[PDB]
Amino acid sequence: HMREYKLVVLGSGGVGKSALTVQFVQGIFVEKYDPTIEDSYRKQVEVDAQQCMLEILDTAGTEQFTAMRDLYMKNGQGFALVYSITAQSTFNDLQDLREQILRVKDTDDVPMILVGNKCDLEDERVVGKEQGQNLARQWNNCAFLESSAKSKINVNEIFYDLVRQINR
Amino acid sequence: PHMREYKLVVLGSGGVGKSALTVQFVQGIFVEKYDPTIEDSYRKQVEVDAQQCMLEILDTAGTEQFTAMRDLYMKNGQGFALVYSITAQSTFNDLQDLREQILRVKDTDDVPMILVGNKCDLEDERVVGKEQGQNLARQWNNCAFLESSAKSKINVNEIFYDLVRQINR
Amino acid sequence: GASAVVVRVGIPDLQQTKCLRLDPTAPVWAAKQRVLCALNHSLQDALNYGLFQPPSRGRAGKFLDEERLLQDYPPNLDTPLPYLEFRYKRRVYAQNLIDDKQFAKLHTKANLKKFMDYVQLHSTDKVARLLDKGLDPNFHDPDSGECPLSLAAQLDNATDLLKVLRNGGAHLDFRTRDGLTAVHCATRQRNAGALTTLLDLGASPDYKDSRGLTPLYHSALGGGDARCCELLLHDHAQLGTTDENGWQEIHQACRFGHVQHLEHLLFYGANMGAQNASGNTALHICALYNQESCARVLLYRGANKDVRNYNSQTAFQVAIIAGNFELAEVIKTHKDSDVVPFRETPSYAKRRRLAGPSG
Ligand SMILES: Nc1nc2c(ncn2[C@@H]2O[C@H](COP(=O)(O)OP(=O)(O)NP(=O)(O)O)[C@@H](O)[C@H]2O)c(=O)[nH]1
Ligand SMILES: Nc1nc2c(ncn2[C@@H]2O[C@H](COP(=O)(O)OP(=O)(O)NP(=O)(O)O)[C@@H](O)[C@H]2O)c(=O)[nH]1
Repeated sequence: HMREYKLVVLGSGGVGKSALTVQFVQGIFVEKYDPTIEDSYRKQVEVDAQQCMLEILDTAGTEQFTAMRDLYMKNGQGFALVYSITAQSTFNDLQDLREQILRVKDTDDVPMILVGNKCDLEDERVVGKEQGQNLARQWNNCAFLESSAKSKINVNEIFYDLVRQINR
Repeated sequence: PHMREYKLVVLGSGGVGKSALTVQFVQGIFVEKYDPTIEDSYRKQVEVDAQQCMLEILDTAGTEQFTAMRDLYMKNGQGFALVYSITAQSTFNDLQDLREQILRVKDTDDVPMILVGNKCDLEDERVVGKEQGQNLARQWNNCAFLESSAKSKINVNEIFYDLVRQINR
Repeated sequence: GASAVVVRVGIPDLQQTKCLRLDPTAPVWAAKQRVLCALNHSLQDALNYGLFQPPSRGRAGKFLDEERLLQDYPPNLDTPLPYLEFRYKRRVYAQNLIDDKQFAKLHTKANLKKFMDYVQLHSTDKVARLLDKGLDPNFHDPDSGECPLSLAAQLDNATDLLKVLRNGGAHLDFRTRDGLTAVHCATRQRNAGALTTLLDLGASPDYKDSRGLTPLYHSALGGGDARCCELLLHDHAQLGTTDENGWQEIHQACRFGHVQHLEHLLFYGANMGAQNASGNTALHICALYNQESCARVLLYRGANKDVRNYNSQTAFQVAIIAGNFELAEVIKTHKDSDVVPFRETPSYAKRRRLAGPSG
């Protein structure tokens, strides 16, 4: 008998939600950009020496569907909120997502991680690490990571951390 | 008793009635409308020599042929039906090259095979004699020969039944 | 299609494989039409069949949405030719599966009827429980012909129920026996709340019925309260859908004098000069059926009254032959000074990105 973990990846379009999830599950990074309608990935991993079944929901950054978005939020045990270090707009959007998750869940505490993706592209960087950490502190000292799907930096840690938080 | 799988292939030049033959056999429907075939797969259970057989029928393309598909289907195919139109001389002429290609890929002189003269209902339009088909069939190591009409349901079942008998032998 | 690619489509239910040319740039509905035409009508409840993306390398199985473009779902490169499946639109369950017999019980005629009665009587919490157990909400009541989602769309303040059914694995595009979707059914009942929730839950407003008619087209036929018509147009609903005789939305609105519907349609881009098989424009239909109020709206918004159909009749001349002498006076009397272009640009929701590229 294996414990099931329902994880959701939310963010604005182009942040790298699909690339992060696909790197974790399939160990492939795709340069090509195909917008995501909806996708579900299932992968078995060992976290704290225990076999875990991860169900990962890859959402659409570009579409908004409030009834569906609330249904993702109601079902999800843990949430990864992804922003691009290169794109300021994506960082700005996350504040509203936070409050929406807490409203639907109807509790101040929900397993969550703040993810700064595209950390490999330092030259294009428009968002400081301190900005992410400062925001994370505002969110009841929420977990924070900088990650690159392309360079395989902190991809595994994102999903491992969510499982740890759900277990506690 | 144990149901044996039979992998059958229908090849011919465009418009001979490969699709109509196969669809008449499997669905008992004759389609007037002509849609060229890329590649179509039918599975049907039938009783041949008091045994239940699983037929996998591949319906091939006469026109807009794909090489990789053709190379695959000849290697995998257990039995082959070469279809020509009695009305169209060109389709009859083309079959000789198909037969030699099957023998080359199979790397044996003996492969379960039948020569089919389709559209036998259209006697008025006939341009190919029955004797011409039989004469060709004799040339092909006394290969099986049939005249068939998908429209009139003549000799449709016999084509596939004959292929199963040959594979059994 | 010009940019079409070859796709191997297997119908498990018929045990058939069909390699077909499908247009990636065209919508999924286009591709589905090609599969059904190739099938020689071999399927029962064919409209509730849909193309299906097989599961691969962790990635879950899902159905192609009919109103999305084929190229929005990239193909797998594992097969030499890209492989899609045509399947009946049953609930997609998770990898983890419930007892085989426990299902057969849940899906008995009697149990299904009981479940539909819960939806009919708006017992949300009991409906949720049976869905959690694993009942597949994508079925028809035999006498009624309605799926649960179509029934839910009829009920007032059904948002609670609609959300629960969609979470329970009901398909938004699941059609009733007659070929209408929940979106069609919400619009017919003029249920603004139900329609808004379906659109909110990922539904497209452009779902086609048996005859290819859209919910917007159904609203123009039905008239009455015009709120649903506006909500569909607000959702970037498609315009210029035509029946077998070539009638567009304004053509049907003009015939039954649905003046609120005509106004919404005109405002959101409706081609006033569009003509049916006869060559009649909306103003022609307005003259034929003596709809003076609808006629005024067209004339007011810049409709050309000199347009002549294939019998060489103007709207004025159609009115005369029909006997509507007062209506012909209105059309002849009307002058270009009376025309008022639309004040402002229409407003759209941001619910989904528009099919096709943006530079
Ligand atoms: N260098 C680099 N490129 C990345 C990274 N993550 C994503 N990309 C690139 O950015 C683009 C967007 O990736 P994608 O995963 O599709 O983002 P998304 O969140 O799935 N967007 P959507 O909401 O439409 O699904 C792709 O072209 C991809 O190559 C990353 O960490 N580093
Ligand atoms: N009268 C009559 N017409 C037939 C008969 N067999 C086929 N046809 C007609 O011939 C045309 C071609 O049929 P079809 O079976 O598609 O030919 P094909 O061998 O499939 N050609 P392709 O290689 O492109 O798939 C159709 O219009 C069909 O109705 C037959 O026995 N009688």
